[PDB]
This record gives sequence, C-alpha cells and structure tokens, in this order.
Amino acid sequence: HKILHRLLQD
Amino acid sequence: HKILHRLLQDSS
Amino acid sequence: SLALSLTADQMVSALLDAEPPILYSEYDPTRPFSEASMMGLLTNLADRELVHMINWAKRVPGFVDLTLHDQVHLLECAWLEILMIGLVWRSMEHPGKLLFAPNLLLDRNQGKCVEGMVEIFDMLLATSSRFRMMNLQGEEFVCLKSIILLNSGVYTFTLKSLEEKDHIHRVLDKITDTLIHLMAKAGLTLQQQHQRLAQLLLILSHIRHMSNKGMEHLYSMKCKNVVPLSDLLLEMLDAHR
Amino acid sequence: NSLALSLTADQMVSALLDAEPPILYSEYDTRPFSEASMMGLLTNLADRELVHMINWAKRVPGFVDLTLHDQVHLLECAWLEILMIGLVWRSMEHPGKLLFAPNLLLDRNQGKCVEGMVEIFDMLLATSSRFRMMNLQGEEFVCLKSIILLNSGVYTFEEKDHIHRVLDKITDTLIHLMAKAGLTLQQQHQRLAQLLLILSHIRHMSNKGMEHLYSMKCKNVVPLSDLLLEMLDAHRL
Ligand SMILES: COC(=O)C(C(=O)OC)[C@H]1CCCC(=C(c2ccc(O)cc2)c2ccc(O)cc2)C1
Ligand SMILES: COC(=O)C(C(=O)OC)[C@H]1CCCC(=C(c2ccc(O)cc2)c2ccc(O)cc2)C1
Repeated sequence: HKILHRLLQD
Repeated sequence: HKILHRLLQDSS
Repeated sequence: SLALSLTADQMVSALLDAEPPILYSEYDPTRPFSEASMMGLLTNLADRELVHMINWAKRVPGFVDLTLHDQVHLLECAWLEILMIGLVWRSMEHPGKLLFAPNLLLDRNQGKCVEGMVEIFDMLLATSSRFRMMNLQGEEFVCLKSIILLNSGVYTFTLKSLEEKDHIHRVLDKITDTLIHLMAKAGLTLQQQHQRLAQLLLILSHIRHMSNKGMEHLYSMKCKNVVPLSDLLLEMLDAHR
Repeated sequence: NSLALSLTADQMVSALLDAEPPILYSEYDTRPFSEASMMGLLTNLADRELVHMINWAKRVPGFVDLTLHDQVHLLECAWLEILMIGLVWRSMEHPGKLLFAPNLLLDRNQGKCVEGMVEIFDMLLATSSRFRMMNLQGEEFVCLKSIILLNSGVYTFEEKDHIHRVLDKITDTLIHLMAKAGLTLQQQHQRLAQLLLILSHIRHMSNKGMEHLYSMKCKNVVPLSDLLLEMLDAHRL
C-alpha cells in the first residue's frame, strides 16, 4: 500500500 | 587537450 | 473504452477542464535566503502539486482503464517530468525567469546558492525559451503533458498484460491525432504540421533529460539529511531506485 | 548557407546510408564472463566504435556547418544514445538478445555479474522488440540516429536555428519515407510520433548508463580509455 497507490484509489 | 578535437579535425 | 471514442475537440476539452491549479509557495520575502529554505520551498510546493497531479492523471483519457499498479508505475516514472513541463509552461511569459509559483519567481543567479541547481535552471530556461519561440498553445501543452504521463513508464513495466501497453499506445496515437488536428486548425500546412509535431516531441527528450538529472539531485538531498523530503516524495524517489 | 537544406529527401537518405559506420567485432577469446571481462569487452568495443562515430557524424548533413565547439558538445551529449540505438538496431532480428557484435550476442542472464546491467539490458531489449514489432526500416533508423546527434545537446548551448532547420529536413525525410512505403497521412504522423517518443526512452537509458560509467571510473577496476574518460567527464561537469 504505497501512498501513491492509496491516493489513486480514493 | 581534447582527443575529440583531434578526431573531428582529422575525420574521414 | 471511452478514451478511444473521443473526437479531437472532446479530447482537448477533457484535458483543459482537468488542468490543475497554479499553487503558491510559502515564500516569505522578509526571510533571509538560504540554500536550505530555498530547497524547502520547492520541495513543499512540489509535494502539494503531486496531490493535484495524481487527481489530474485520473482525468487523462485512458488512465483509469489501466490497472492500479500500472497507474502507480506511470506516475512514478513521469511525475518530475510533468512538474517540470508545467514549470516551463508557467515561465513562458517571463524570459530569463522561472515561475515556480506566482510569489516565487527565480532568476539564474538565485539558481546557485543551491549546489548543482544552476545547470538545471539553464536547461529549464532554455526549454521555456523554446516554447515561447514556438508559441506553444495551451491546447498543445495539455496534449504533451498527457503524452509524458502515458509514455515515460511504458517501456519499463508478464503477459495477461501487454495488451495494457497496446491500449496505452492506442491512446497515445489518439493524442497524436489531436495535436495534428490542432495544427491543421491553426492553418499550418501538412509539412508544417509534421514539422511542429516533431519539434514538440523532441523537446520531450530534453524534459526526460532534465527529470533524470533532477532525480539524481533528489537522492543527493535525501542522504544529506538537511532539507526534509515529504513522505510522498520519498516513496517516489525509492521508485526511481 | 548550408548545402544540407538543398538536398532532396532521397539525397538525404542516400547520404545517411552511405555514412553508416561499420559493424565491429569483439575480442575473439571463454565462458562465462566475469564482471571484469564483461565490462572489458564492452568498453574496448564502445571505444573503437566511437572513432567511427566521429567519422559518421562529420558526414551527417548539417554537422560540418557547425563550429568545432558545437560539434564537440553534440557528440559529448549524444554518444551513448547513439551507441545504444545502434546496438538496439543490430539486435532487432535477435529477439531476447543483444547483438553487441556478431561474435558477442548476449541475453539478460549474462548481465547479472554486473550491478544494474540486467535493468538496462531489459530496457534495451524492450526497445529492440519495439523496433521489431514496428518493422523499423534502415532508412528510418539512420534518420533517427541523426536526429539524436543533432537534438540531444541543442538546448544545452543562428546556429541553433541551423540545427533546427536541419532537424526539420530530417523530419521531412522520415515522412517522405513513410509516404513512399504507402502509409496513409494519419499513419504517417502516428508513426513519426511513435518513433520520436522512443527517443525519450533512449535518452533515459543513456542517462542511466552514464551514471554507471561514472561509478565504474570511481571503482577503478575496469580501465576506461582517455577518450571515454573525456566523454564521461563532459557529462558530470
Ligand atoms: C539541485 O538540483 C535542482 O535544483 C533540482 C532538484 O532536483 O532538486 C532536488 C530542481 C531544479 C528546479 C526544478 C525542480 C523542482 C520543481 C519543479 C517543478 C515544480 O512545479 C516544483 C518543483 C523540485 C525541487 C525539490 C523537490 O523535492 C522536488 C522538485 C528540481
Ligand atoms: C550497469 O552498467 C551497464 O551495463 C551499462 C554501462 O553503462 O556500463 C557501465 C551498459 C549497458 C549496455 C550498453 C552499454 C555500452 C555499449 C552500448 C552500445 C555499444 O555498441 C557498445 C557498448 C557501453 C559499455 C561500456 C562503456 O565503457 C561504454 C558503453 C552500457
């Protein structure tokens, strides 16, 4: 769960 | 000084 | 896919509508300049820009059609390039200066004070001059920025995939169509169209070059624990490693 | 006035084809390689190729019209890109393999003895495969290689205007080749874009390569020649 990974999901 | 100088000037 | 069904004009409208805003830096004109604070300003700014970039990327046609892991990879490869072409774009009407933010306008001499910054500053200034002389249009700029996003990581992504690259390449072809469409609309001849197209894409090589140099300097910042990198920037940097 | 701009598209193509450097061989000596022997062979080979690259560069239309200083800058900027696109071109007909020389054909497995080599090898192989699936023609290749020479250093400088006008000529020539091959107008500018975007990747590989070359100099194990040292110094300073 990268930071980039998460922000792309929101 | 610079080999590249010599190579360009004697180019063929 | 909806991206491949867009007309040229709808592509442009989509991209333009999705443009991120121009952010401000926390630059305090009273504060004495220092190498530390200057790099802190640019870093803080880039970090807030990244959030807008990530959400902008979602609105680039085709990007959402991709899997999440591929989305991550493309942004990891492209983010500094995209920040840089944005900076160069903002700086077009300020010859000899880089408009990092409306309240942070830097000239060549303020480059220096930070080591290694001069060389890249000149490279960014040259790119800005190039865009100015070419009279780059806003419509062309958003196309270029989308190309960078889709293209920069495409060669460094096994099977039950690959058709992912094929889809990205199809979207990329659509953006080329859109660029050509813009140019024909502005009255350029066919010869002029393919020339300008080449000119714009060749500039992307220089932008890649500048990102690579920047990424090198970014690492030098990290293991020289002075100017703190944000948690998002740190993870991006690890990706280039 | 430069005679490069007066050339027709066919004259440009024939001039570039004729200027093509020879394909050199590696040392004919035992497997597997070590890190020292691997880097030895590649370094020796690149060094000999460099001498021929200069001859080729002087025969690229427009290049002779530049000052010595500008000629030096462009080659210093572009030499590893030029070696790499040559390597990638040679490897096209050998999927999964890098044809450094006719007697030096490597796969990704033989890269493991050198740090970061597998990573760049994969990037080079991806590029070759891309050229192969695009069915890149030799006429297109020599245009791309000349573009790299003239473009890569041009924004690190009436003489820039000259380079750009020659670059425009080479674009005209690429389009002429694709039209000649029967491509539609849309297929022509799509293909042009596809090829020029690959150049961004070639730039990326050269930069990664230049980093490793610098660290190979610092390690002081694999001897770089004076010519390569001067090429290398030019990029870090
Ligand atoms: C020391 O070498 C340099 O100065 C470059 C560098 O890479 O800094 C680490 C610097 C050069 C100007 C452009 C650039 C910026 C930058 C570019 C565009 C932008 O909108 C906002 C910010 C940057 C600085 C710090 C950071 O953590 C992330 C990005 C990078
Ligand atoms: C991780 O390090 C690497 O493997 C790269 C490198 O940079 O070496 C340090 C290597 C990758 C493959 C291409 C390459 C070459 C190379 C490329 C094309 C060619 O015809 C002849 C030679 C190279 C090697 C050593 C040298 O002194 C000059 C050029 C560079």
